[PDB]
Amino acid sequence: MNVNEFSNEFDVLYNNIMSNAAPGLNEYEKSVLLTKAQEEIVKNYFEPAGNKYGKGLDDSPKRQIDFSELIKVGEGVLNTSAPTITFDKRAKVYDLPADLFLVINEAVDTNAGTKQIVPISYSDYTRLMSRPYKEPVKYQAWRIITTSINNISVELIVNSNETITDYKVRYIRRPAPIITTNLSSEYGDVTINGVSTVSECELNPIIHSEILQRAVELAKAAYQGDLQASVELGQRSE
Amino acid sequence: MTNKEFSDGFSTLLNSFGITPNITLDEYEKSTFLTNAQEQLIIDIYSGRNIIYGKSFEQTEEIRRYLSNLVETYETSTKVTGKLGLSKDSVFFEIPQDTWFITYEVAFLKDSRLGCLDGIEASVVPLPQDDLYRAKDNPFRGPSKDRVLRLDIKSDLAELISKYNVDKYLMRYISQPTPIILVDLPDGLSINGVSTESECELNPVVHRAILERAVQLAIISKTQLT
Repeated sequence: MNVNEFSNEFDVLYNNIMSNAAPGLNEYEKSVLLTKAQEEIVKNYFEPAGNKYGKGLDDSPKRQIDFSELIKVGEGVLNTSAPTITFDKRAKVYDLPADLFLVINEAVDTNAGTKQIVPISYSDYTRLMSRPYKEPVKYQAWRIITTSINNISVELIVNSNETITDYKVRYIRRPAPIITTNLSSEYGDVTINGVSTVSECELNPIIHSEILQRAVELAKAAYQGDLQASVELGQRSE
Repeated sequence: MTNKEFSDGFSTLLNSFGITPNITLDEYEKSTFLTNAQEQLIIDIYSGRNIIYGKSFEQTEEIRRYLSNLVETYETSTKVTGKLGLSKDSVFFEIPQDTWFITYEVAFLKDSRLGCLDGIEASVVPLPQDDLYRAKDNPFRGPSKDRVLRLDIKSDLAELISKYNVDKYLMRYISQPTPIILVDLPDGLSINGVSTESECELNPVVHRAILERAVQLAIISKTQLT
């Protein structure tokens, strides 16, 4: 469903049927609420605990098809452009894509074959570097986030005498905003995430109704305006 | 089996990264447990203490085919000069320093006194120290033209007590096996002083028994406190 249909059905669900009808929302307000609902729905559905079903990214066909249109595969760029201070002497720094929302799978192709990257925690880092070996298992590599500016920088730790040829990253693309109308104005150009032009929902139509319902709920919570509504409907921001 | 096959079979037998509870090892841990299993197995085989086999060093064809690749022969004519022995006619010879157990040990003699028998090969008899005093004068078990007494002493030495001069000393021992190292280990690490990859030098017949014992040692290591 296109942006016109979002706005029309938003009006229908918000104030065209309600008894003591409230003031209609401006298109900037509707676009804001739709974008917020979009991010909220994505974050609810990625985490099993964030939604009532207890199901995460890949725990049912619906959850697969939800993010099917948001999955992207790219490559990390070796960060030898400038010098830097790595926490680990034997770690190669790589830069992830700018439009990165969540990492779900990583892999590195070395001279010794492909190796799955395991994102090790800081407590797991401390535990693993206390052992005599201090290297990953056969078919894996280790990863820790390093000094990041304007985009995520990543430290890859592979076994000794191994060189990395490429670093593929299956991530979830950052959702584009939903903007109903050209927000250009003579009084000042307003933007949702830096874009004022019309922007369609770049996700599957399976969750367009879901985003609309969340937008309506947020609109009515803002209308109520008490601390209670904001606190209870902020629990789902996550 | 090769090092790659060793690691892959180790993972398969341990059910690494399966759905059921399991154990995952680093290649260093795999190397450590494979080496421990190797050396335990060959020592138990040599001593005949393995209940599965229950046979000694060369007691059957199976054990021959297992430990055939550790049997090393050695020759030496040099004698260590400054040492204190238990008899005047005591000569000392160095050991190759990689020996595990001496299995054949013979000594050639060069002396004028045993005329026309010169260059006689002589059986080195390992003799305990209890028997030494009462074996020095023994004409049936003591030193003679066809028999030499060897006593082990410090610094990897062999004190050969003979009535005649000893010219050459021949050995056939079991050697240190090369460790089973599946990866070039980082700096500092080593197994038996070896840092690079090291393939098992025994026959493939015993490689799978070594793998089974290494797997059992791994489960014991992870499941000795639970």
